[PDB]
Amino acid sequence: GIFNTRLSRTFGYTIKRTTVKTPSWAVDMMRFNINDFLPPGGGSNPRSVPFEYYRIRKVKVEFWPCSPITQGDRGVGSSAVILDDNFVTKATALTYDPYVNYSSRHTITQPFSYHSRYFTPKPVLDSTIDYFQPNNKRNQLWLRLQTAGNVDHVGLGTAFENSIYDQEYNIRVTMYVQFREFNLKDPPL
Amino acid sequence: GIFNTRLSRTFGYTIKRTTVKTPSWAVDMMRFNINDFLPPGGGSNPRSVPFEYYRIRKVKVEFWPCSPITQGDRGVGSSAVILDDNFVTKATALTYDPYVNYSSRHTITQPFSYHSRYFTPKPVLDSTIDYFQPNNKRNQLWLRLQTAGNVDHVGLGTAFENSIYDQEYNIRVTMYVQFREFNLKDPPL
Amino acid sequence: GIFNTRLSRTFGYTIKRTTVKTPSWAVDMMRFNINDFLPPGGGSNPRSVPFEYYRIRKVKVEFWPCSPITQGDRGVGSSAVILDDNFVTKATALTYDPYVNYSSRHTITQPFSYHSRYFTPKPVLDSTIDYFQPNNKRNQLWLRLQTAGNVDHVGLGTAFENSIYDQEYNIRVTMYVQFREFNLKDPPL
Amino acid sequence: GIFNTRLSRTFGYTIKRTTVKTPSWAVDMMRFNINDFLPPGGGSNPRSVPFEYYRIRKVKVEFWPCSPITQGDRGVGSSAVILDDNFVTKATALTYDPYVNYSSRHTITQPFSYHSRYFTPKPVLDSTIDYFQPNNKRNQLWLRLQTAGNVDHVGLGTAFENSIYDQEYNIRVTMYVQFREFNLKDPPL
Amino acid sequence: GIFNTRLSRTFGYTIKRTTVKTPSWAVDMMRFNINDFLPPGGGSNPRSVPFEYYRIRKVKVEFWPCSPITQGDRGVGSSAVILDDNFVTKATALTYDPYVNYSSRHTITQPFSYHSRYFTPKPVLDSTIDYFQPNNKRNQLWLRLQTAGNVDHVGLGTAFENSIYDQEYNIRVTMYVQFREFNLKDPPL
Amino acid sequence: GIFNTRLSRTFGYTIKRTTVKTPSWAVDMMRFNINDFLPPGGGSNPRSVPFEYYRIRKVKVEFWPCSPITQGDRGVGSSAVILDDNFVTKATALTYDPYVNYSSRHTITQPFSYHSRYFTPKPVLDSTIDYFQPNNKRNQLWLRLQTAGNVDHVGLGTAFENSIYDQEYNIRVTMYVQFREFNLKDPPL
Ligand SMILES: O=C(O)[C@@H]1O[C@@H](O[C@H]2[C@H](O)[C@@H](NS(=O)(=O)O)[C@@H](O)O[C@@H]2COS(=O)(=O)O)[C@H](OS(=O)(=O)O)[C@@H](O)[C@@H]1O[C@H]1O[C@H](COS(=O)(=O)O)[C@@H](O[C@@H]2O[C@@H](C(=O)O)[C@@H](O[C@H]3O[C@H](COS(=O)(=O)O)[C@@H](O)[C@H](O)[C@H]3NS(=O)(=O)O)[C@H](O)[C@H]2OS(=O)(=O)O)[C@H](O)[C@H]1NS(=O)(=O)O
Repeated sequence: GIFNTRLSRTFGYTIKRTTVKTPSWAVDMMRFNINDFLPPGGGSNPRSVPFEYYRIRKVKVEFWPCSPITQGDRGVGSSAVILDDNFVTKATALTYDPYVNYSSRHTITQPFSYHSRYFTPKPVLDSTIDYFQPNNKRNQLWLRLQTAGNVDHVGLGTAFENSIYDQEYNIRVTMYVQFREFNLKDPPL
Repeated sequence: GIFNTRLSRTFGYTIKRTTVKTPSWAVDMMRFNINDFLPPGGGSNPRSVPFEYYRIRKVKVEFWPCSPITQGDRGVGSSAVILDDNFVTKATALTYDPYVNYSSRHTITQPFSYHSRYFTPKPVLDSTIDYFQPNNKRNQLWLRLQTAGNVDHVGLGTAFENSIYDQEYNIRVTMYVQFREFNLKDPPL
Repeated sequence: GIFNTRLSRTFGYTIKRTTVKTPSWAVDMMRFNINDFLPPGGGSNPRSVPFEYYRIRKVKVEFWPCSPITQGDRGVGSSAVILDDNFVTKATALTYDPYVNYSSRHTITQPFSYHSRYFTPKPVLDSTIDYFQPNNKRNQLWLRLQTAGNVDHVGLGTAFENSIYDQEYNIRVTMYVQFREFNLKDPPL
Repeated sequence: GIFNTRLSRTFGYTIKRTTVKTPSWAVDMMRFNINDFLPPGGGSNPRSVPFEYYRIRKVKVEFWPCSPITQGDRGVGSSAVILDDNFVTKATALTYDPYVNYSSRHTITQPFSYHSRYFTPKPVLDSTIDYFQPNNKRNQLWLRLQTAGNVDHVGLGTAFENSIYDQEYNIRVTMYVQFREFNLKDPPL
Repeated sequence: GIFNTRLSRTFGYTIKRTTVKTPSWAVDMMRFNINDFLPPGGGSNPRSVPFEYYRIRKVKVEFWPCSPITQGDRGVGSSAVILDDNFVTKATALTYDPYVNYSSRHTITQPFSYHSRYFTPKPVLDSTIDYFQPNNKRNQLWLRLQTAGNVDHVGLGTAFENSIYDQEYNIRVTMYVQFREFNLKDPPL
Repeated sequence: GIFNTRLSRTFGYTIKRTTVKTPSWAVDMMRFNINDFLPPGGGSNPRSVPFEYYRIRKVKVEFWPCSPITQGDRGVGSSAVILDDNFVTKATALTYDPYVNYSSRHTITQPFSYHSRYFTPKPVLDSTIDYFQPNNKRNQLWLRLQTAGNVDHVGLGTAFENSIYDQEYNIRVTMYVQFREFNLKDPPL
């Protein structure tokens, strides 16, 4: 019983100002979990979408700027796809862009420019070995939609060039999911 | 955002015994409401299936017998489709089968025989005028999935021939519904 | 169990003379209810025609004159289709013809001439809102044949030029209906 | 104004037990009249189906058993079509099956088996001469739908083999009729 | 007598400022009535457009900004189509965008960006049941153009992200209507 | 914004009796103005049809008789088309029919006979020079729909033969007009 749908979530991210003169970059990570998109249900149905299995097909991360088009001290960054839960260490002012030479690098124009990334994440099945599957719609694993313990999906790391002014963003993540085995429970009343 | 699914519900019905010698029939009615198939949800989602609109496409009423194949004093009844909320009055021992000459009559062999009816019900929009639409999948009205006040659908009346022995049935109603406008709400936690 | 047929009825209508010199017109509406055409039945069958449902297809109004051809003080009037049960106000002698400019106007010669109209009426579901359907034979609704509470249909209003003489007509109505769901009941005797 | 419809009626028939050891048969007759299917009407319409003429096209006699499938002392009988109102004399325990060598004989398995007969009856126009028409849909006579004096149609005789146990049946006769000349009368009220 | 035309109306909407730091959204509703587009007439014609019936085909809601392109603290919202008169409750600072996961969601870039929505509304025939028709130009109901009591059409709800600065808009609603039955009345003078 | 419609108006005309023995004719004129067909509007809309420009395409003058078919002293007259506002002088009993030799003469049978004239009128732009355009639908001038000062259109003159009895007529003029530039004004309320 397949049901392809779309789930979204919005949150903020700010790159604080720095008095540093050099071009330094701010590094951070981004994971994706389905608990943040799918709330708990009620009653005999533990989740709000009554299905048993799921598998995330795609994610769309949108960096919607919060800064005016008149803001100066512009910069240039990079967003890369990291499917293994080993990101570059979080840094405030690093002397280089680590994600620049990555094959999945897209340039981030800053601060007042929109940046989208559309990709297929991978689940963290074993963080010790960090193995994942290649892209195959027919062979992608089905995970279970747990009650409160779903596994973290992974796949984006960023590097933003710091500035004299604060750079704020409203990040909207949209997960395109595919469920299976409609499992609604209908007790009496 | 269409989602065709199937919702079921099971309950009992008994035709008590009678010392009456004549062939008399027991008349009863059967309505269908979605509150009995779809429970209330939890939180910002008032229902367990997160959709706004619905329209019932078909219903399958199954009379599953509870009586052995050795039971005697067998009989013959009738099930008809009544799409207007004006049934023959409920009777214990009526001297005739009212639903026999109906164009939608199917014979009910009793007591140990299975009887199915598959039809398209109609909602009770105005019980004073009792108007309904003909069968058209493209023009069928969309109703709202209310929180605790959904409208009764209608469409089956029965007439069972009484017997010296009690005739029990387990009735399984299956509604084939079609929802629209996925409306999940995801507050923070 | 479809059954197309024809029903009719006859009654009188008169236009009393007026000493007024100006061209004045007399206004009156016309409703249509089935209880006037279909008497009650007898016994278990509340109506003489054993069906549950109906839906009117067409109506044919016939203004049969009662007057001679030699009558003078001839005039001219109009009739129009009105599907809301909010007609022009009834009037004796109005200084203009309200129904003249309506798109559904058919001229009326007076006093000794035949006049006919052939159209689709509509019912009165909600007199507050006064809504209905366009002409469609497939999507027309099915009403219930009540015992003593059928709904009034609508669809004609008139305007007759007054005169010095009394103008009397014999009005014949004819309905073309379509029943369904043969519902005869055969108790013993 | 033709209207083909279907009228039904249900009643009982029992073959009482006998201590006789031999194979004996119980003979009985079956006539069909429209008064038993069509009740009287009400008011100016003397009958409940407002038509003038009729002619019976077919009849379906169904012997629905009342006995369990575990009942022993089974037997074998015969049902024949007798279109002339001269049946074999009614007998309780006759030493042979009279209807066995009839060209219209169908075997009746007893007691827990269903038996149907579908045929075209004939009216009793003159019981002295006992003449009837062959089967012709285009040339079949139209009779009048009288008020309380309709003519008996004829066409089935049976022979049931007696048993130590009582053999009960619920007999459902269905007449497929064809009316003509819709004659509804609509007085005022 | 069909006449397709276009009626417009302009009004303001402001999202007041908030000292709240989090991303919160301001929720509001939008209904459409023809009294706000069609004024009352004069004399025997109760309305300024001399027709009897109407049905709204489409509506174009245009959010024309009032804010400069240099305004900061930008945001992202959502507009959805709600055809049933049960909107999300009006809120000043809600912790999430309720209309984000709706199938009819369009993103609203704020504050200095234009947003249009072009859709087919539905009338509020019964607010208790909240039923409406699917899109069909041939089967769309004709309503009556009342004098001062027309029914509210429905179909848009919004969610705007709050800001430190006031966000003003000039909203221009354009209804594309279709009238019927030209009913001009021409008394003497 | 073109809108072709039809506007009507009804009024009386009587040819009084004369004791004169000779055949004499009664001459009269007939002009057409849009103020007599289109009333004043209300509010910011000065007219009831909300358009700016107009041009009259055709006019249908219908002489509906008021006299019985038994009336004697019958006669013969003439109706001609006069597109220049210089009619034959109005006369009570003229010794000849002036409009008889006109190329646009149609015979008027009197008194109980219907007479129609269907033609294209012309406006009175300059009564001193009396110039008009030939018939061309594509090149016909657009006039302005003034508030209370529209220009008179012209085009019919008549000659009725007098009689011992009074000859009354109900004259129905129908103008087929074509408007342009829908100019509805919708202030607030
Ligand atoms: O059915 C009854 O409850 C009952 O009916 C009558 O008694 C007979 C039985 O019905 C009859 N059975 S059968 O079903 O016909 O087979 C039979 O057994 O004989 C009995 C006795 O008859 S006898 O006495 O004549 O011998 C009787 O009514 S009457 O015959 O009309 O007088 C009453 O006893 C009773 O009817 C009354 O109640 C119903 C149900 O409402 S409730 O009672 O409040 O629960 C009333 O229904 C009202 O109107 C409808 C409607 O017109 O659609 C609804 O109105 C809402 O929807 C419209 C829009 O409609 S639509 O266009 O979408 O289709 C809105 O525009 C309205 O604003 C809505 N109403 S509001 O917002 O609440 O105001 C709604 O169900 C209800 O609304 S309300 O009550 O008007 O508010 C019914 O009208 C009333 N009878 S009446 O006499 O007042 O007409």
